[PDB]
Amino acid sequence: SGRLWCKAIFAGYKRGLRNQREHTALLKIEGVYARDETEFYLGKRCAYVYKAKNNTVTPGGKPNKTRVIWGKVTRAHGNSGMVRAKFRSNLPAKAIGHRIRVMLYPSRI
Amino acid sequence: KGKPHCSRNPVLVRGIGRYSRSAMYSRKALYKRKYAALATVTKPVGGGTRVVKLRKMPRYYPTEDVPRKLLSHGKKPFSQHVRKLRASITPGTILIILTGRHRGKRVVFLKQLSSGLLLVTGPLSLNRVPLRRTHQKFVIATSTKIDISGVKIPKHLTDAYFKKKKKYEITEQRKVDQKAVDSQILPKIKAVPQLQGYLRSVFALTNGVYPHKLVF
RNA sequence: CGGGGUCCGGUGCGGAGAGCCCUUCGUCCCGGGAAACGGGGCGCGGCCGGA
RNA sequence: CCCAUACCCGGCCGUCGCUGGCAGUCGGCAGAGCGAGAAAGAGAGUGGCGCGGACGCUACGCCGCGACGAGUAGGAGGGCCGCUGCGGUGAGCCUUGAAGCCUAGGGCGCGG
RNA sequence: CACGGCGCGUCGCGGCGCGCGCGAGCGAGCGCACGGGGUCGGCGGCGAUGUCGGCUACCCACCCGACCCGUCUUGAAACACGGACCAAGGAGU
RNA sequence: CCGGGUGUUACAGCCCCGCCCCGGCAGCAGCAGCUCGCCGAAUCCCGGGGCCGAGGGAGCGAGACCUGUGUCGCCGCGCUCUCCCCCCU
Ligand SMILES: [Mg+2]
Ligand SMILES: [Mg+2]
Ligand SMILES: [Mg+2]
Ligand SMILES: [Mg+2]
Ligand SMILES: [Mg+2]
Ligand SMILES: [Mg+2]
Ligand SMILES: [Mg+2]
Ligand SMILES: [Mg+2]
Ligand SMILES: [Mg+2]
Ligand SMILES: [Mg+2]
Repeated sequence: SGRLWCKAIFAGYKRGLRNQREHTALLKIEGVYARDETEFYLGKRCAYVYKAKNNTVTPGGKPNKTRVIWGKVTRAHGNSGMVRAKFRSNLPAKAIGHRIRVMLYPSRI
Repeated sequence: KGKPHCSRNPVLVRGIGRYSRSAMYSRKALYKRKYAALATVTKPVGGGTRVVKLRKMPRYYPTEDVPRKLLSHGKKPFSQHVRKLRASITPGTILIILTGRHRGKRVVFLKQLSSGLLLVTGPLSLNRVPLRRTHQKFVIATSTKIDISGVKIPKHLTDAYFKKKKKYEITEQRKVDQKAVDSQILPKIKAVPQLQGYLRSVFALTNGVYPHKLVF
C-alpha cells in the first residue's frame, strides 16, 4: 500500500578531476550524512526506474512502458554519507540528479 | 562389530580438538587396543542355456567426448548445506515481508524449515496471509515477540508439502492445517493489547523517517 | 482591538522543523469510549476574503 | 577522506627463459609408477567367469611452469594479410549465373 | 606429554641415554574435513501477432575526454610551409 | 553580598617531608567504555560488505589365483575390530 524503498539521487560517476569511471556511480541517499550512518545501506539492492516508448514485459503483470536497471550498494564514499553503487549496466548520463530507489530486502537486521 | 562411540573430545574451535595426541592415546585406551596382521547371468531358454551379459556395450559412440573433471573437496550439494539463522529471529517473532505479493505485511514467524526457508504465517483471519515460506533475507525482524513455545504445529508440513505443483486451487488439507495452526496462534496474539490491529496494518515509509535511524 | 508598564512563566529553544498534521487492507454482526451542535454532499443561493 | 596506465591480488594476449616435458598408445602376448629432501636397480638369477579400457602425436605438433611488455631515427622476425602472371594440384566453382559494383543484413580476426 | 611392547638390555653414564632379536621394515577398514583454483543430488517467472534476444553496425541524447594532418626542427595547434574534393597513375629497380 | 587590609588553620583547603609491613586495601596502561604508552611465539574468537571462481583423465584397490570404481594425493582428525557406566528420544 505504501512506499517500501528509500530515496537516493544519482549525483555522478566515480571520477577524478579529468577522468571518470562510468562503471561505478555515486548516490546521495536522503537522510544519511555521515559515514557512521551508511553501514545500514551497504549491500542493499538499488534500482533506476524509468519509462520508455515501447512496451516491455514485466514480471507478474502485463507489459507496460516501465524499465529498470538493477544494481547494488558496494561501499561508502567520502565522509558525508555518499555511497558507491554498481549496476549491471552503467547508468546513462541523463540520470544525473534523478531518483534511484534503494530497497531493504538484502536485509541484515 | 562394536557400538560406535561418540567422539572423545568436544570441539574447542572448528578444526581444533580439546585434547592433544597423547591425551587421545590415553582416552581411547589404545595402549590395550594394539592390532597386528557379477557381470553375467546364466538363464534357461526353450537351445539350452545362455550366459546373458548384463551391462552390455553401447550401440553408438559419439563423434567426440569431453574429458573428466578434476577433483574438488569443499563443494557439497544444497541438500546438506549447513543452515544459518539470524539471531534476532526466534519463534514467535513479528516479521515484515519486503518483496512478496504481501509487501510490508506484519506476519508471525513459527519455524525454520529444513532447506533454510522460514515457515511463516500471520493468521489470515486478520492480515490475510496463509501458511507460507519466506526467505530469511527478504524480511525485517522487528523486536516484538509473542510466546508460542506452547503450541504444536503438524510434523507432516514441510518443504515437500509447500513445493509448487505442475490454476491453483486451495486444498482442504491446506484449509484444515491453517485452521489448526491459527486456532492456537490467535488467542496468544489477542492477549497482547492492540496487537491484532498492528498485524492488520501494513508497514510503509513516509517522508522524514529513515530506516537507518528508526529502530524496530 | 492595537501599542507601552508591572507581574508571572519558559530559555541548549517540548507553543520545537532534533518539530507538527494526515495516516489507507476492506467488509459483516453485537458492546463500550467521543459526537449528538457532528459527517457528507457542480446540493445549493448569497455575503465577504485577494493585485 | 578522494584518485594515476604506480603498487598488491585475479583473468586474458603476446614475448623471453627453463637450450623444461611427451615416441610409454610399453594391453588376456598387458598389468597402467618414476613429485619424491638426500649421487645412484619396483635389478636378474645360484647354494645353506565376463575378451574389456576416453583424448593424444599437422614432433615445423601438443603440453607445463616463472618473469616481463614505452618508443622516434634505425635493425630483425612472422604474416592461413593483399595485387598480377607462371609450374603443379583441387575428378575445384560457373548461363539453375563468373568477374565487377551497392547494401540500415549475419559474423570472424588485435590487425593487415 | 608427537610418552607407550617384550626382551638380549652396559650400545651405558648411573636407571635415563641408547645398541642387537622378536617370519625377520607388509593390520585393516569405514567416516568428517579451514586439506594440489565451484558447485548445488536448489529454485522462481514470462512467452503468437505482440512480445523475447541481436556486442558491433543506422540515427539521436547525455557525462567525461578531445587543437589538423604531413614535414624540417631543441622546440608545431601555430601569426612556419604543402593540402578545395574524388577517381586512376606514382617513387631503393 | 562585595571591595580593601592583617594573617598561617580557625566555621575551607593547598604543597613538601621520617615512619607506622614501600602503612593497609581494591585495581592496574583500568567498560569511572578517552588522564597519558610501546607491543603480541608476551594473541586468539566471532561477524559484516565488495570482486572473482582460472584450471579439468590427480587416481583408489584388485592380484597374473583379478580386471571393480570414479570422494583422489599431502595435511588435520573421528569410529570400530576391548570392556563398562550415565543421559535424552
Ligand atoms: Mg599479476
Ligand atoms: Mg614495445
Ligand atoms: Mg554506405
Ligand atoms: Mg570538457
Ligand atoms: Mg618542411
Ligand atoms: Mg630531431
Ligand atoms: Mg608566411
Ligand atoms: Mg620551406
Ligand atoms: Mg595552399
Ligand atoms: Mg592507386
